[PDB]
Amino acid sequence: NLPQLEMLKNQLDQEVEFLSTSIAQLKVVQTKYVEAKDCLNVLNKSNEGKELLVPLTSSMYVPGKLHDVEHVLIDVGTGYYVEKTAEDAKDFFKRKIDFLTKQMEKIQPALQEKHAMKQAVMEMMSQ
Amino acid sequence: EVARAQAALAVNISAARGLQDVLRTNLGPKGTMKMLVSGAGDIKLTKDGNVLLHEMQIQHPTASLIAKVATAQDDITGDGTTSNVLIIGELLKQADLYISEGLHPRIITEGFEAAKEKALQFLEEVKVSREMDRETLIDVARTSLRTKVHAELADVLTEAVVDSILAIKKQDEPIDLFMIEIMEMKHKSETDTSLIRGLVLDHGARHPDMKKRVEDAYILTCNVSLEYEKTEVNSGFFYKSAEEREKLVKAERKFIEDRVKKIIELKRKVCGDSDKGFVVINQKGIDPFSLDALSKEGIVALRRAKRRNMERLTLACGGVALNSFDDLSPDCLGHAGLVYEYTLGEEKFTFIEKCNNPRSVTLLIKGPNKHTLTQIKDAVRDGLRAVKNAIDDGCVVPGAGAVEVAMAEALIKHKPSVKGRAQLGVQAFADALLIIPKVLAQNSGFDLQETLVKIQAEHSESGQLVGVDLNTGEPMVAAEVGVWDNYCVKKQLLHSCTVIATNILLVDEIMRAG
Amino acid sequence: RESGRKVQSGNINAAKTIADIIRTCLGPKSMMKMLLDPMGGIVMTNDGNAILREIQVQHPAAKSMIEISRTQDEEVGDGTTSVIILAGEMLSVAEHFLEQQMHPTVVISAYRKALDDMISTLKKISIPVDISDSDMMLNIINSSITTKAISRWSSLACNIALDAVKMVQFEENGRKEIDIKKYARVEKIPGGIIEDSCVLRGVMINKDVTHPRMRRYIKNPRIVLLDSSLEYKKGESQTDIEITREEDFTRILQMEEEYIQQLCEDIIQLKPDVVITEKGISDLAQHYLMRANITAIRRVRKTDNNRIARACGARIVSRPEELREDDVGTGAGLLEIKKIGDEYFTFITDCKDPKACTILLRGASKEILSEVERNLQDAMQVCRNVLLDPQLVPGGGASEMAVAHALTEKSKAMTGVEQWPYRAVAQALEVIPRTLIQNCGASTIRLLTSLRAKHTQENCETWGVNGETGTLVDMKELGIWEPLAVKLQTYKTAVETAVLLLRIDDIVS
Repeated sequence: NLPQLEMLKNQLDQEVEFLSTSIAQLKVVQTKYVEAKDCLNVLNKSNEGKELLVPLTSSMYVPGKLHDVEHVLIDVGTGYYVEKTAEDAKDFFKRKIDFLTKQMEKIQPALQEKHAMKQAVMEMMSQ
Repeated sequence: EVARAQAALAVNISAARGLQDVLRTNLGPKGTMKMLVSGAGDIKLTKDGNVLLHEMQIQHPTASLIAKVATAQDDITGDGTTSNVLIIGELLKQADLYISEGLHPRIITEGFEAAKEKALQFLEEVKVSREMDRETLIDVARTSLRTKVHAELADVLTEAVVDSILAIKKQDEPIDLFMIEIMEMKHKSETDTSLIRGLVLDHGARHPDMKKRVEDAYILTCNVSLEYEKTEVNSGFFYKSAEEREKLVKAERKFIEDRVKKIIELKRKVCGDSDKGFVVINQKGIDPFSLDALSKEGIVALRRAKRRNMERLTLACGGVALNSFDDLSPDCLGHAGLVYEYTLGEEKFTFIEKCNNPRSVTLLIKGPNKHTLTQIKDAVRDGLRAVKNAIDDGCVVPGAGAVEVAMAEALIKHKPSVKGRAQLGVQAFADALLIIPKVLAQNSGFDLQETLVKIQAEHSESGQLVGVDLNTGEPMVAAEVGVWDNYCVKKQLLHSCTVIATNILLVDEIMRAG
Repeated sequence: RESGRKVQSGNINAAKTIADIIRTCLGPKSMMKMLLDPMGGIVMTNDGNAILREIQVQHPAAKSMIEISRTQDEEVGDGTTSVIILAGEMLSVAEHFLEQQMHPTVVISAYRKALDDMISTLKKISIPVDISDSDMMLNIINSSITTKAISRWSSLACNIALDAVKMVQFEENGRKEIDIKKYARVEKIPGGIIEDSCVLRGVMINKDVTHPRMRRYIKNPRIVLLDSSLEYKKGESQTDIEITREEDFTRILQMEEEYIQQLCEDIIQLKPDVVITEKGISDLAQHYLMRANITAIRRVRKTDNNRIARACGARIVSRPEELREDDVGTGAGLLEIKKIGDEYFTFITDCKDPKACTILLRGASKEILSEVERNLQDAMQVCRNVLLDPQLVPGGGASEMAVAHALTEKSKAMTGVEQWPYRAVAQALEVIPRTLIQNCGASTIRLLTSLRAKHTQENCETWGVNGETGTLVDMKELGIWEPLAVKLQTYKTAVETAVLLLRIDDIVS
């Protein structure tokens, strides 16, 4: 009796935490596709042959001479890589964002809905 | 299934007699009781015209339809439904006789009305304006109760009747929806009929010996919770919040010992002693330990009251209603010069009595607690409305057919139209009137013919209103006798008799369908 | 699947009993049939339309009789009994004979000439009215109410019928045909009295507008009827994406503001206070108007707005641009939230067109009012029937016995086999007189033959038997009157009605 109303309150607290986390993270994961999208505009711009300083390993950064700006990767499938044109790569970045976008989107409709129902249980709590 | 015109009217008129006839003593002291074990399938006892109708599940439309309009008089008078059915079918008997010989169903229905008037005019003409005294009402009381029960039974009844209405005549209210408070009690005999100018309190307090005789009644009718409740209750109740339950345990008896002190102080404010009686009546449960505190203060603190009783408490005493006893002035609570807390059987039925400015007067009856005990309660209660009409009308005339002939006389003694046409209606109309005394006299005695020629010639010789000895069959001056028709009662059922008898004469088919 | 003569029988057969029992119920003097439900439910009525119902109906032409009955119940509702009498009269007499004389046909035709002779005689037998003199109309309504025997409140409602229905009458095809009823607006009201009611201008808005923020009274603000399309446009002229997020709330709701205003400023261009918003209602629409301090009445019917289209006599406006008084709220006009009883009533009065009132009804309460309204409803329609028809006839057998002579005079002159319908037509007039002779409860054969003579010299112009006076009488002195059409309307129906079932030899499923 008494614990049941105590139970579902902080229960619905965490779904807020979870979804806010998930949209936050699905706000995060989208951001790196345009990163993959934009870094290609730079490499087209300067030229193939510019020094690229890319990370090597932990704290290690490795240099290299830019080549093949038209040859640019889309990571898709389970374990698979499609290098794509300078045009094509920027597209599926945009795509997989938009795949993530409504994925990210409906989270807050799920996010915001879980708090007021905790409140609804918190409302009954102080009741 | 269908029956046309003539065949339609038969089922109508044929259905009346036997139905109608059962009532041939429903009226006056000669009236014979009738028992339903069959109405819902339950053992009962009744005499009234309209009531017996509704009581029995009554399958025939004839039986069905008047009970609707018979509801009107029983609504109005309460009796003469014990009567009206008798003239109605006898009237139905009359009109067919023409159509039997042949005549147009219209003109007979048509010829009832100036008849319905010239006779109603005779009502104006015959109506005996009487100045109502308790005695006049006593014999008004017994004429309706004779219709109901023994004149013997009418006796102990008559007292409370004319006495209850006696304090409402003070109120100058011509009708009684108060002083209609009635009580029934555990007894071997329904004989006991008791009169409390105040009320009677069904519920006893769970604590006896609080103030068992409350002399001065200071009544706060209280919805109050002096049982909030004593233990864990949260809003007053259990719930799913421990957090709230954890806070809500203590203030309970605090809110209660509040209302305890709110009565404690009140009592000693109302009283300062246990000498002057005192009363608290909760609409809900009370803590007995509250009571225990209070029962020892000189209060009778009462609980789980019925909101209805609260009113007559709030009113007949001039009582009052609060959610917090606080303190109130001693006089701030309504009063009954005595309260008598009374156990017959195992339950104390507290008489808050001579409730100050009673608008309500309580009529106790002690009885075997059977439909016997019912057959008494209904009996007085329509007489109440009957005698209430004598408050209404200053004109009360005697019953026992003293009216009928003299009324049936004129319109017959002369064609009121001097039309055969109307007299067709009228002779049909004005005839049915005689059914009541002529059967009652013969119900009790000799053939109608004698008393008829008696009562007629008598009225013809007298003009004094002479009426049957309802257990003999001989006419007696019915005014002096006391069998008495409110000019309310008789006039209405007159109308009631005819107003239905027309369009039902006018049913020239009935199809079973819908 | 049903056939010919048996149909023709079942025609005469059913239509006989169809035409019948309610004639006992006919007349101010009447005989109410009882109706029993198979459960035992009992009914007492003079109403055939009611009587048509509880009775178990099988014969599909009886259903078709219920049709022209309901069809007439749509038209008047009175005489639906009386219309099916004569078709029952018609179908009974000529049909079997003249079909055993082999034809619906000559029967079909001659009712064309049954019709016109009376139609002629109608204009002869009915006399014009003053719709100008409502008292000249009132006696009719005084007459209209009392066959079902309701007077008490109607005696006033009689007048109140006259008043509005002449005003609720404004209608023109250019031949100026006035059916207009929906203009007349009625009000259920608690309190007052049946003897206190009125007709208030425009169309009073009672039913679904109690709305307390209409303000209360509009002195001369306009009322605004919106076939706009006031719905906020989330974009410039359009509705942008929804609001799932903070960014859609700021930009979109802002552009939602403009379209409301720019139309509500077009609404302001006609300067209202009250705007009853029907199409394009928006939670921002009233709020803007409520921010405009323009009471915007929403959650409302366009039926109200059609009542309001007849309350200001206006139309409703789809135009977003440049909203006008003559567009909506035609005329100066009023709007007032009135409490009759305590019920809030919008009264939009002063239609731009005159003949503007709508019936306020007060009883001592809704019910005893409904007593007025129901009977006023009959009272008010007889008006627009007298307003329909400014001729009216001495009734009863006068109405009945008149044409048969000319009809027989025709049959005698026409001397065809069409004469036989005009014979079959002749006395069918006299059945309600038989009912009238029922109504008085007298000897019909006499009163017929007696009234037959009353048309031999008097020509029964005003002379029927009136069962309620009981006697062969002038119906003008006696004052039995109905606007001519109603007579014909009852008369026109049965002809076609009979002629209808006169066509059927075949029921088929």
